Amino acid sequence: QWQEDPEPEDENVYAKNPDFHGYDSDPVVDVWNMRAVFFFGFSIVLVFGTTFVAYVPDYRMQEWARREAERLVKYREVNGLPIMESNYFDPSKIQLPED
Amino acid sequence: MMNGRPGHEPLKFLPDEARSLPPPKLNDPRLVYMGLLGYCTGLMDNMLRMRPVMRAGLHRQLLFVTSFVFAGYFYLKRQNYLYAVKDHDMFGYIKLHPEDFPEKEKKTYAEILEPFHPVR
Amino acid sequence: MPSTFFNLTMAFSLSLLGTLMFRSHLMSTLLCLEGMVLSLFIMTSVTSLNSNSMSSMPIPITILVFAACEAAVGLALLVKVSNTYGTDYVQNLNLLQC
Amino acid sequence: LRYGLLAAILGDKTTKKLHEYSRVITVDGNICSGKNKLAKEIAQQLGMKHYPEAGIQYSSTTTGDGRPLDIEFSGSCSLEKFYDDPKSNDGNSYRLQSWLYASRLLQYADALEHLLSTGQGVVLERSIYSDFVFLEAMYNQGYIRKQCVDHYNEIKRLTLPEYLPPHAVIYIDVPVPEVQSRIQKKGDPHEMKVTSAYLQDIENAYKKTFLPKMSEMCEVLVYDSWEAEDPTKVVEDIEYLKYNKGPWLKQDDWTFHYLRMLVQDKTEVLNYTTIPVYLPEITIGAHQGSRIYNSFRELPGRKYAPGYNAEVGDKWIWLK
Amino acid sequence: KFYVREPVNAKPNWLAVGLSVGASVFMWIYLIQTHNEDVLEYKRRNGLE
Amino acid sequence: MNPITLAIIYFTIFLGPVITMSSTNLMLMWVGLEFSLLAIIPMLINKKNPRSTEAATKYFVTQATASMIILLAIVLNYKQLGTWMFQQQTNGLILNMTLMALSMKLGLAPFHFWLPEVTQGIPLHMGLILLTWQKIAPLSILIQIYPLLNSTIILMLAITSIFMGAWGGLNQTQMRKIMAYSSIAHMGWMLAILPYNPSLTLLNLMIYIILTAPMFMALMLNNSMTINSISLLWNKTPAMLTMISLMLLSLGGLPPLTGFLPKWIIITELMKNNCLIMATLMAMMALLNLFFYTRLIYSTSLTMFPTNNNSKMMTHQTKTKPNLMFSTLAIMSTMTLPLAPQLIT
Amino acid sequence: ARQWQPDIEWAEQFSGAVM
Amino acid sequence: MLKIILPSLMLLPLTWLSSPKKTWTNVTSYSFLISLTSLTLLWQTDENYKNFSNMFSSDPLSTPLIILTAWLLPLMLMASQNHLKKDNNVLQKLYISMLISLQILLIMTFSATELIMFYILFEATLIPTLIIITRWGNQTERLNAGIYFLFYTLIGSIPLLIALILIQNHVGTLNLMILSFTTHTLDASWSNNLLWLACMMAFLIKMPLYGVHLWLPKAHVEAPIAGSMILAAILLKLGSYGMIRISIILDPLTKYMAYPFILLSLWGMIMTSSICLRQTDLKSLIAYSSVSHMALVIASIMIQTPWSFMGATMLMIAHGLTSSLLFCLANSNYERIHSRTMIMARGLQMVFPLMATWWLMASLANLALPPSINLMGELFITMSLFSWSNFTIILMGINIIITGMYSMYMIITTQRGKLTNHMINLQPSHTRELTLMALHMIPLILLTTSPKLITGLTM
Ligand SMILES: CCCCCCCCCCCCO[C@@H]1O[C@H](CO)[C@@H](O[C@H]2O[C@H](CO)[C@@H](O)[C@H](O)[C@H]2O)[C@H](O)[C@H]1O
Ligand SMILES: CCCCCCCCCCCCO[C@@H]1O[C@H](CO)[C@@H](O[C@H]2O[C@H](CO)[C@@H](O)[C@H](O)[C@H]2O)[C@H](O)[C@H]1O
Ligand SMILES: CCCCCCCCCCCCO[C@@H]1O[C@H](CO)[C@@H](O[C@H]2O[C@H](CO)[C@@H](O)[C@H](O)[C@H]2O)[C@H](O)[C@H]1O
Ligand SMILES: CCCCCCCCCCCCO[C@@H]1O[C@H](CO)[C@@H](O[C@H]2O[C@H](CO)[C@@H](O)[C@H](O)[C@H]2O)[C@H](O)[C@H]1O
Ligand SMILES: Nc1nc2c(ncn2[C@H]2C[C@H](O)[C@@H](COP(=O)(O)OP(=O)(O)OP(=O)(O)O)O2)c(=O)[nH]1
Ligand SMILES: [Mg+2]
Repeated sequence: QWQEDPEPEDENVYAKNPDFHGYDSDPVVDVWNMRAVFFFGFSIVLVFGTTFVAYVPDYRMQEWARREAERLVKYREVNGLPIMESNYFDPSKIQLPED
Repeated sequence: MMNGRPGHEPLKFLPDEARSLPPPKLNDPRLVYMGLLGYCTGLMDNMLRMRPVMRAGLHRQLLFVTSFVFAGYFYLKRQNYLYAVKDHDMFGYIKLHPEDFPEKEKKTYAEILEPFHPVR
Repeated sequence: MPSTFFNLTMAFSLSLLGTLMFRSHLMSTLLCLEGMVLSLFIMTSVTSLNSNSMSSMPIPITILVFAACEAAVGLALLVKVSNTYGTDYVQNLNLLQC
Repeated sequence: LRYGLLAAILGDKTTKKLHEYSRVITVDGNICSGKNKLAKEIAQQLGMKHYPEAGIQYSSTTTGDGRPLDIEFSGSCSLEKFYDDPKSNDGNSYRLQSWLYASRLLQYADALEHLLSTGQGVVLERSIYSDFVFLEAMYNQGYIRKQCVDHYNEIKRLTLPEYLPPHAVIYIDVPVPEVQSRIQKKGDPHEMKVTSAYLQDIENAYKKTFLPKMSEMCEVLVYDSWEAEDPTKVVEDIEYLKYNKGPWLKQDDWTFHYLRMLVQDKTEVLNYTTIPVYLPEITIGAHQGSRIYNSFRELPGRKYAPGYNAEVGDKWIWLK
Repeated sequence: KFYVREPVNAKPNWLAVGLSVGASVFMWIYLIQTHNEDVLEYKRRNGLE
Repeated sequence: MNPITLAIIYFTIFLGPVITMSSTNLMLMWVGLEFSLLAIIPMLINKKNPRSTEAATKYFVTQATASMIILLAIVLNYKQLGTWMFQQQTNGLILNMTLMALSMKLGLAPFHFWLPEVTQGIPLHMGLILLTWQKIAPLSILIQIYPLLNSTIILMLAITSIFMGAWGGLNQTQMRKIMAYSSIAHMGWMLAILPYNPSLTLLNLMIYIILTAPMFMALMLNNSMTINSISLLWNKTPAMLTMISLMLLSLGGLPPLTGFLPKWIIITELMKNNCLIMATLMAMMALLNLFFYTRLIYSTSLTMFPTNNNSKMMTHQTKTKPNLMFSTLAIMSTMTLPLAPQLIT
Repeated sequence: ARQWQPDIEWAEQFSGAVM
Repeated sequence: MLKIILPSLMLLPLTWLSSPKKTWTNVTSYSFLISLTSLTLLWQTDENYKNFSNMFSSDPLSTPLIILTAWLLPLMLMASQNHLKKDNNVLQKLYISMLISLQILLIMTFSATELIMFYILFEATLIPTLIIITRWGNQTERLNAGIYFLFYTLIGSIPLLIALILIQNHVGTLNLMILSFTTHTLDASWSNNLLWLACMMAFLIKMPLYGVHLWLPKAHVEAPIAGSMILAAILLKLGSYGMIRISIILDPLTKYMAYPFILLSLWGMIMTSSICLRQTDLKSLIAYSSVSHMALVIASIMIQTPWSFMGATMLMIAHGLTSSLLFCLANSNYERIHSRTMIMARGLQMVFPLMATWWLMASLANLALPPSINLMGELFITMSLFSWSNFTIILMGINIIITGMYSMYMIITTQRGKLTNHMINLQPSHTRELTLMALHMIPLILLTTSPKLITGLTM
C-alpha cells in the first residue's frame, strides 16, 4: 500500500464545550460569532430593514394612481364624459394610410 | 488602417499635435487601476518567493506601483490621441462626402404604421 | 527569355518535388535544396541581365552566400544524425512521435 | 553577486583555484570497516574538507538551523526499523534506501560546489557511486521488490551521469566474519541483528561491480585493515597518485562553469529524485502529504525563505 | 544567529533600496511636472484659463 | 557555450527578425528569415541527445524548404514587375505561395505536423523562443501585404489550425506538446483576422506572447514536462497554483480574463465583414481548448495528486526563481480586461 | 468521510504516452 | 450601485487582513450590513426605473434579485463554517473570497445596463462556481460535475455571444433601454429563427430546460453546501432574468418559436417531479424539484403575458429561498452521518423536534401552501397558461398532485417512522444551524406579508 493517513474518527462537538453554538471550537470566539449573527442578522437587518421597507412611501406610485383615478372619475362624471374611452390616442392625431 | 494617413510620423509615440488634447487626470480610474495592478504584482512576487506578502520589500512594492502608473499615464495619452485622430478623420471624411451621408428626415409615429402582433 | 524562364521554373518545381518526396538518405534531400538554390540563382541573374538592372546583381550573390550557410548547417546536422545512428536515413529520426 | 555567467566572465574561474590537493576522495568499505577514522585523518593531513557520511538527516542539518527534524519531515524512514524488520510491508526498506541515495546526491553536489568554488579538496565516506551496494544487498536478501530496483536504477541513470566522479576511490577490505565481530563489539541493539548473508552481498557488490567500474576512471586504492589502521600510510599513497585517467582531464573553464551552475541549485540537483513514478513504498497520499507539508512550514525558520523569518530574529524585512 | 547557512537576504541591498526609492521618487516628480506642463500647453493651445 | 558564442548566436537570433521588420526589400526580409533559421539551430541541438538532434533536423528541413518557396515568390515577382516588393499587380499565385510558405514557417495547420515534435525535443526555454520570438518575422511580412492576401486560403488555414490545435491538444500528456497545440490554435485566430484588420492580429500576438512566456517560466521552475510532473506543484511550489490556473483559463479565452479579449474582438471584426459562419465555427471549437486546460487545472490546483517521499528533501531547499518578470506578465495576462479599450485602438 | 483526493489509479491515467 | 459594490469589494481585504479567529465574525457581520444597504433599491416612489449611470441600473426585476443575492452571502458563510473548520486558515480565506466574488459578480450582473456587460459578468461567475464545486466537493464525481456544468453553459453561451455582436452591428448599441424603445418587428426568416435560438439557448440551458438539465443534478449532488445554495437560489435565475431582458427584441417570432420550449417545460416538469418520487439521494431529489419548478418559469416567460411575467418573478424569488432552505436542511443531517441517502436516517422528529419544524415549513413552502409567495407565483402562472390554452391545466394538475406526493414523502421518510437508533452520533442541532433555517424562512413569511415587492416589471 501507499503511505496515507487513516480516516479521522467521528467527533462529538459538545463533549469538550457543552455550550457549543456551532461556530468555533474556541468558546469565546464561538459565543461572539453567535452574537454577531443574531445582532446584525436579526436585530439590525430583519427589524430595521423591515421597518424601512414598510415606510417606503407611494411604492411604484400606487397611492398616487388611486388618488389620480378618483380625481378623474369625479371629473369625468360631473361633466358627463365617458369614464374611459376606447381610443387612447385622439384620432385627430393619427394619419392612416389612404388604402 | 490609419497608418498611411497624411502627416503620419514613423515610430512617434506622442505626436506634437497630441498636445492640444486635455491630459488624463492623475487619478483617472484607468490609472488608479494600473497602480492597483502594480501593487498586486508586488504582492504576487512576494508570494512566489516565499516572502511575507505585505511586509517584505516595500521599496520593491513602491517601484511596482509607480512604474505601472508612470507607464500607464503616457500610454493613456497615446491612446487618447489615437481615438481623437480617428474621430477627426471620420468627421472630416463625412464633410467631404455629403452625398454618401444624407440627413434622413424621419417620420413621426402618427404616420408610421407598425404592425400589431396580439399576444394571446 | 519566355521559354528559358518557363524551363527554369519547372527546374525549381522538380527540385522542390524532390525535396518534398523523401527517399532514405537525408543527404539526397540536402542536394535537392541546393538544386532549388541553383535554379533561383539563374532566374535572378537572367532577369537582372535581361532588364539591364545592374543595381540588382548583388542580390544573386547574396542568394549564394546564405545558401552556403544553409548548406553548411545542413551538413553539420547530418554529422550529428550519422553519429547517433551510423547512417543518414530519415526513418531513424522518429523518436518524437512520443 | 550570485555566481553566474557574469561572475564567471569577471574572473571567477575554477581552473585558477585548482591545485595539487583539489581532489574528490571517497572512502568505501563494508559496515564497521573503519572508514570514518580514516576519512577524517586523510582530510586532516591533506588540508581537505571532511564530509561525514550522508545520513537520513543530512538535508535537515545543512538547511534551516541545522538541527535534526522530526522523522516525517526527513524521509519517514528508519535504519533501526530496517534491522528490526527488513521485510516490513510499509515499504521502510526501499523508502530508506531511496532517501539515502537522494541525501548522498545532495551531499555530493554540496562537496562539488565547495571544491569548484574554493579549490579545496573534499573527502567523502561512500557516495552516490557506491550507494547501490546496499540496494543490491537488500534485493538479494528479498528485502525489496524488483520494481524498487528498477525505480532506483532509473533515478541513478538520470542524476549520476551529470557529475564528475571522484579522483581517488579508497577501499578498505574487511572480511565478513570480521565485520560481524566488530558490529557485536560496537554494541548497537538493532545493527546486531544484521545477517552475515546481507553483509556478504554488500562485499560481493563492492568487489564485482563497484571496484572494477571505478578503476576505469578513478585511481583505486585498496587496503586491508592492518594497512588502513595507520592513516599516514594511506596519505603517502595519495600524495604520489598521478591522476592520468578519467573525465577530470578534459574539463575546462566553461564545463566547470556549467557544472557549478548545476550544483549550486539544489532543487535542480534533486529534480529527478522526485519523478512521478508511483511506487507504493515511496508514494504519499495527499492527505498525509499535505498534513506533513503544512506542519513543516510551521516550524521555526521555515515559514518563509531564509532571512524573512521574524520569529528567528530576521531584520529589515520591509527593505528586503 | 539561527541559520546554519548564511542567508543571501541577511541584510538589505542598500544600493538596490536607494535606487528603488530614487527611481520611484524621481518618476513621481517627473510625472507630476509633465502633467503640469501638459495642462498649460492644452490651455494655451485652446485659449482657455 | 562560452560567452563569445552565446553573444554572437543570441545577437543573430535577435537580429534576423529586426532585419525582417525593418526591410523595404523583400530580399532583405528573406535574409532576416535566413538569420533566424541558422542561428536557432545550435540552440535547439545544444544539449545533444538523439531527441534534440531529431528536433533540430526536422526544424531545419521544414524551415529551409519553406524559405526556398518564399524566395521563389520574391524572384517571380521581380521577374513580373522589376521590383523587390509585392504590389497590387503581383500575380495572385505568387501571393498564394508566399502565404503557403509563411504558414508552413509558422506551423499553421495543415503545415503544422512538425511543430509539436520539435517543441517536444528541445529545452523549455528554447520552446519559449520557438513559440514567441520566432513568430514575429513571418507574421510581420504577412501584415505588410494584408490587402493582397486571399481571404479563402486564410480562413481555411485558420479554421484548420483551430480545429487541429483543439483536437491535437486533447490527446497530450506532455506539456511541451500541449503548448505547441496551443500555439497552433492561437495562430489560427491571428491569421483569420489578418486580411481584415492586421491590428487585431498584433493584439492577439501580444496577448498570446505574454500568456505563453509566464506559462513557460512556470514549467521551467521545476522542469515540469508532463501532467503528472506539474501535478506535484502543490507540494513543490504551491504559491504558483493561483497564477497558473488563471493563465490557463486566460489562454482558453474565458471571461473576464485578458485572454477573452482577442477572441471577442476578432469575432466582432469578422462579423462586421459578414464572416459569420467561420466566426461561429472558430468560437465553438475554441471551447475544446478550454476542456484540456481545465483538465490541467484539475490536476494542479483543484485536486492534489499523490506525492513522493523524496519531495520532502526539496522542501528543505530554497529557490531563487521565478524572476519578477513572471509576476508582471502573469498579472497583465489575466487582469487587464478592464483596460480593453486601450489595447485595440 | 474524508474528501476524496486522487489515488495512484487516478494519477496513472495521465502516465501514458497519450490520453 | 457603487455604494453597494464598493463595500462588497472591501470584504476581500477584510477577509485577508483579519486575524484567523476574527475572519468569520468579521465577514459575516459586514455581509449582513451590505444586505441592509441593498434595501435602498426598494425606495421606488414612481414608475421611472433607477438609472444610476450609463453602466448600472435597477428596476423592479433586478432589485429583488440583487437583494436576494446580497442576503445569500451571509447565509452561505454560516452554512460553510462547520465543514471548513478542518481547513487551514489560508484555505478558509480562499473559500470566503470565492463566495464574495460571486456576490460581487452577481450584483453587477443584475444591474448591468448593456448586454455584453451582462454576458461578461454572466460568464465570469463560472470561475468561482467551478472552483467551489471541484476544490471543496467531497466525492470523485465532483470533477465530472465541474465539466458538465462548465460546458453545458459554454456551448450555449457561444451562440449568445454571436447574437449579441450581430445585434450590436445592426443597431449600433447593446444598451437595454435603447433596445427597448427602438425595437422593430422581425421578419420570420430562417436566419431570424436561428437568431432567436442563439439569443435563447444559453438562458434556457441555465434554467435548466428539460432535456439539457443533466448538469444540474450532477452539480448539486457533488457541490459543497454554499455552492448548492448559490446555484439553486441565484444562478438558475440568470437564465430566467436573461430571457426576460432579451425577449423584448425578439417579437413576433416568440409566438411560434416558443412552442417546443413550452412543450418541453410543461411535459418536462411532470417527468422531473415524478423522478422525485423514486430518488434515493436527498440532494438529488431537491435538485430535480428545482428543475420542475424552473420549468414553470420557462413556460410563463415564453407566453409573455403580464400575469405570466409576474407569476414568474414571484416564483423565482420564492424558489430561491425555499430550495436554498431545503439544501441547508439536508446538509445538517449529512454533516452528522455523511450520507445523502434519504432512506438512511429516519424518525428524526424524535431527536430534532425544532429542526423537524423547519423541515415541515420548507416542505409546506415547496408544495406551495397558500398564501405563501410560492403558491402565489405558481397560481398566476397557472392562470396565464390556462388563458394561453385551457388544456394546460391538465399538466398543471398532474404536477400539483405529484409535488404534494414527493414533498410529503421526503418529510415522512426522514422525520417520521421509527428512529434509526444505531445513529448515536446525532448530536443536537447547532444554534448556527437553527439560525440558518430561520434566516431563510422569516424572509419568506415577510415577503408573503408584502408581495408587492416581488411582482416584477408588469404589475
Ligand atoms: C428605517 C428607520 C427609520 C427611522 C425613522 C425615524 C424617523 C423619525 C421621525 C421624525 C418625525 C418628526 O419630524 C418632524 O416633524 C415635524 C412636526 O413637528 C415636521 O416639522 C415641520 O412641520 C412642523 C409642523 O408643526 C413645523 O412646526 C416645523 O417647523 C416644520 O419643520 C417635520 O416633519 C420634522 O421636523
Ligand atoms: C554572453 C553574453 C555576455 C558576454 C559577451 C561576450 C563577450 C565575452 C567576453 C569574455 C570572453 C572571453 O572568453 C574567452 O574566450 C577565449 C576565446 O579566445 C577562450 O580561450 C581560447 O583561446 C585561449 C588562448 O589562450 C585559450 O583559453 C584556448 O585556446 C581557448 O579556450 C577562453 O576560454 C574564454 O574564457
Ligand atoms: C541588443 C542585442 C540583444 C541580444 C539578444 C538578447 C537575448 C536575450 C536572451 C538571453 C537568454 C538567456 O537565457 C538563459 O540562457 C541559458 C543558457 O544561455 C539557458 O540555459 C541554461 O539553463 C538550462 C536549464 O535547464 C540548462 O538546460 C542549460 O544548459 C543552461 O545553459 C537558461 O535556461 C536561460 O535562462
Ligand atoms: C473572477 C473570480 C476570480 C477567481 C480567482 C481564482 C483564485 C485562484 C483559484 C485557484 C486556486 C489556487 O489553488 C490553491 O492554491 C493554494 C495555495 O495558494 C492551495 O493552498 C493550500 O495548499 C497549499 C499546498 O498545496 C498550502 O501550502 C496552503 O497553505 C493551503 O492553503 C490550495 O490548496 C489550492 O487549491
Ligand atoms: N540500509 C542501509 N544502511 C546504511 C547505508 N549507509 C549506511 N548504512 C548503515 C549501515 C550501518 O549499520 C550504519 C553505520 O554506517 P557504517 O557502515 O559506516 O558503519 P560504521 O560507521 O560504524 O563504521 P565506519 O568507521 O564508518 O566504517 O549505517 C545505506 O546506503 N543503506
Ligand atoms: Mg560510518
